[PDB]
Amino acid sequence: YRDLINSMSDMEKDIAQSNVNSHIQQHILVDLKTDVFAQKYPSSQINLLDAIKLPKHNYIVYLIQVTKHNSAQEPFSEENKKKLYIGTLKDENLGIISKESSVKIPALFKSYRLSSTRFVPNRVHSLLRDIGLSDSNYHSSYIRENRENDDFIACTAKVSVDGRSASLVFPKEKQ
Amino acid sequence: INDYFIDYNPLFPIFATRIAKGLAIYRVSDHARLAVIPIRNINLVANYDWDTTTGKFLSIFFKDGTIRIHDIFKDGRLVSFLRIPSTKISKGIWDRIPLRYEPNNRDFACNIIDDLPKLIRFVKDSKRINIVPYTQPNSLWRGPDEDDLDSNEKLDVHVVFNEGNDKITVFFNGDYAVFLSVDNIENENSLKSIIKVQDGFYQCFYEDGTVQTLNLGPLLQSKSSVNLLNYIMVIKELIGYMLTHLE
Amino acid sequence: SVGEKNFKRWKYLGCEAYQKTVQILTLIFVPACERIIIYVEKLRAILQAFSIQNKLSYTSDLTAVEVLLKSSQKLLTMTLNSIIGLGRDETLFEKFFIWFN
Amino acid sequence: MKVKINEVHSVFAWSWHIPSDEDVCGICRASYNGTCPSCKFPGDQCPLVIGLCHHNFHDHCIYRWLDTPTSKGLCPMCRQTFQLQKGLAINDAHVQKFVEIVSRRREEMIEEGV
Amino acid sequence: KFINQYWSQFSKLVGCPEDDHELTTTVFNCFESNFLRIRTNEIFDICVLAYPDSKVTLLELRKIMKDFKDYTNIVTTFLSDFKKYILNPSVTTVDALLRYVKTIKAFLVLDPTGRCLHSITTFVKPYFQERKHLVNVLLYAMLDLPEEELKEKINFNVDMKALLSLVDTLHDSDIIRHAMLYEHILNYYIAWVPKSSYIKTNLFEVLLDLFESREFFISEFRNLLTDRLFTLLDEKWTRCLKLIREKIVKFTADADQSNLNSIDVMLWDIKCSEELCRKMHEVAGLDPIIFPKFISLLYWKYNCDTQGSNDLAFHLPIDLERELQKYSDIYSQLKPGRKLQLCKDKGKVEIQLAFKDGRKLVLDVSLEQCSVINQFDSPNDEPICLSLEQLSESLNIAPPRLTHLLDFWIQKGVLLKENGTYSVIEHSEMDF
Ligand SMILES: [Zn+2]
Ligand SMILES: [Zn+2]
Ligand SMILES: [Zn+2]
Repeated sequence: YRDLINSMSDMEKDIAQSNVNSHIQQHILVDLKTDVFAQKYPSSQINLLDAIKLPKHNYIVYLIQVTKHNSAQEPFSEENKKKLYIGTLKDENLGIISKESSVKIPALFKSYRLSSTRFVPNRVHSLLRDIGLSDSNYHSSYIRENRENDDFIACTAKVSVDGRSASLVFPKEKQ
Repeated sequence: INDYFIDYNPLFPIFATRIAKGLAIYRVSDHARLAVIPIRNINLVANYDWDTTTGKFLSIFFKDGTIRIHDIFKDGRLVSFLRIPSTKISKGIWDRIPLRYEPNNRDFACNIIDDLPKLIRFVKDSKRINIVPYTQPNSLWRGPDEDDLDSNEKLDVHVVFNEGNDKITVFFNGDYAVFLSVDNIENENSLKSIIKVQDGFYQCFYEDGTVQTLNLGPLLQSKSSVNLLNYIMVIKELIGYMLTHLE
Repeated sequence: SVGEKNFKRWKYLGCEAYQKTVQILTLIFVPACERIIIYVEKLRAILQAFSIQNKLSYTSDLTAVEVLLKSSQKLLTMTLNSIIGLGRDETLFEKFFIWFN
Repeated sequence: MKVKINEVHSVFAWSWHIPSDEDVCGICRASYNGTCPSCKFPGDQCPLVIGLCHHNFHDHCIYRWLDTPTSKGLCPMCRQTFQLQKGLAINDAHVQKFVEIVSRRREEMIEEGV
Repeated sequence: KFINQYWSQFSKLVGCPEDDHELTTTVFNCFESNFLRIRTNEIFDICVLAYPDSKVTLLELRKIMKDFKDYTNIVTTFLSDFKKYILNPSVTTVDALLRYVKTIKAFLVLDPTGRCLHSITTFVKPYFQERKHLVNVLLYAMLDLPEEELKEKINFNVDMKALLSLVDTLHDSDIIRHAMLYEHILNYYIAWVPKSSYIKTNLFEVLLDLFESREFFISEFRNLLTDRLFTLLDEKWTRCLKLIREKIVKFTADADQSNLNSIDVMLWDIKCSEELCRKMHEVAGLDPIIFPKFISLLYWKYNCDTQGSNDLAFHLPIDLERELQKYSDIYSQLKPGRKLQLCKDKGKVEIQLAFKDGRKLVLDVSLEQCSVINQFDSPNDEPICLSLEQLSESLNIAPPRLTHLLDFWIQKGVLLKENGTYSVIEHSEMDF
């Protein structure tokens, strides 16, 4: 009995691997990797940071780092600036909708890794009110854990996409 | 609570926060602890994903290749343990796809498994040998929820991405695994984020700006193809189900 | 060695060794054996259909399913042989201990 | 600084002074400071009485017991003829009541030929 | 509105006369069927949020439902929505019970019988036993206790607006002789007017249905009531106990009467204390400023007899102690066979503190706080500075407990702690 059942189990895994995987893989299409930002920015090296979908909305909000490609004829220009352009793409065909506006970073916030920024949905503003309403060791002015711990930036970037906005948080990883 | 982390549950006003002893859960309204998930090293956790369809469960991904899921409403109790054969995990997403098989006259594919009575199990306690109704090892976290009125069977898809090589692994129902080989292995670009549009349609976003789309639409639009996936899953379990009672 | 204490244990161990053995063969193996063969036949039909519906050039061989089908048929026939045999074992078991008592 | 006391609301707890897990009624098994099953309020509504035998009972418990034909006027715990202890302020209000019941039962026993 | 907007056009389309009565009646029946369907879908928000503003609609809905299938569909849809949303442990328990009782009163108005109430109750109670703090807060809601007592021993915030709202809902109470016999025998008997009950219209009984036994309920009522009498009875709780007594007696287990008896005794204890004190003041010319309460120790569950720590033998001021001893002696004379023990830890004294600057402060303080402050009473107007060790020896109070008592007077601005010695603040350099 033990031999016969194990005889079926090893043969059963063969059916799944040899045949079922063959059929399932066929009904599954993988789109080739494509560049969409090239049309809008063909002379810049593109660095991508984060992108999420707004619920009940068919638009893709993305955060990109745009660094213009410096040709071999312009020597050592100080325009090697990392620009955190924010745009929108329709979810299906990834089509650009609104003209990107470069967010001006204040000089005090230049000492943070912009690449580590992640998207945080679902009413981040609620915690801001509750932090001051709870007698915790957390102070809001910047949300700071006491006077002796790491400081993390909560960039409530008001990207007005058709009247709605998302929320961002800038983690601290000092360079 | 100050932290650059925390992901809010889309369906319920709860968040998942990270503290030293483990993953912690607090209510937004009361700031009161609800559950604690014991985790050893944060660096091992590739990412954590919430349940989009229900929000009752929570998914945790390990870099070694292990997936562990804990129910939030059960005070952080572990409910299921998953393993994927020899896979390096970079970032995983959990998606639940609800099937809608409306009755159609052109579909004469009647079912007889429902008419046949459901099986049982033999489990022996200290006092005596007892008989209990049969439940699939993974049915506890997949059973039709009491709180879910729309009890339509829910497809469970775990999507896995491998680091350093950009290999895509899709995992169905907790047992069956399917491997898909990507052609674009020339560049080792780290995947930045994974975004879900609807059920079975996913976009992957790498560091270089390239966009990769994974679509399960053809699979979900074919009634027989999903049945093939379901059938191969039932056969493997019952053979082991028999082997359990044989020993 | 045997005595009264082990004799009752011998009958109790022996009786459960057979009457519980017959239950698990009929209430588990028989319904399960039917269900595996049921699913494999539906398993065979589906792959055959897309071999025709798709008309895809590459085909997946069905020799793997038939082996499971014949093997599954073998187990169910083999299960029933044991169940009848354990029935005879029960008859032999009782007649021995009634005299051994 | 001068402290003037305007009003004092003090709380006192009263207990039975018994001339010495055994402050229970031998009949109803309720605490002396509690009520027997037939009374609602402790104290005057359920007073305690002490016998010459130094056996303690609820007024109602021992009266009812003594009123049964089977008691023969004897203490239920020790079987001596139940008479209230003299000189205890607690018994003064009940002496007449208990003399009448014991005398009545003694006369009935003489009539019943036992 | 639909008729005036479309019925003429529809009649022209069909060609039937405009005054077709049966078609209009069928249209009206379909409208009411659609209204029932929409309300069944939306009943959760109707009962949870829109109540009691939508209560009128409920009365309209009650006129329409007629079949058992309607009630079953209604209750199952409501239970699914209530269970989907409210039974979440992530929801605060106070708001959960508030919305729950709102649905109870809403459904009671909709269904006078209350059978649907039993079904929802039977389905939902295990979720109530799942939550731990429900019992404490609900009885405290039952007795309308002040938030200060709530905040003393409960470690999670409770919404005061929710508390007042549930209190308002709880107190809501909207839920010639021989010739008349011939006429009323004829008018009343010939005029044809064409699991237990557990469906009482009282919401407080439904709240009581949580407990497997009302024994714990009445015991805690006793405990809180004993605390109040010790704090001083408010008229508001007399209504509460009246409701408690009224329902229990109607039902009538052995322990239930045990905790049903002395609530009357405690009332009798205070009533006799009010009566005995007047008699005591008449006979012995006792000081009319002392109002003693004579309590039955067994029934007030005051554990005088924790036999383990020698920590409450504090000395009362000699003048007050002598007067209180006079009361004990007279009591033994009036009630022979009884001994009186002073609960030195229980009781309140109203004291007036007069300072050199003319400030008079009147406070209600415990007997312990009065003993501490009395140590600083200077008959000769000399500044009394006492160290912690001197006060502990004089008052026989342990130093940790004395610090808490001294902190009370520091918070009230009476005492100042300088370099380990406590002195009276005689001259406040700040506008009171
Ligand atoms: Zn009595
Ligand atoms: Zn005696
Ligand atoms: Zn008694």
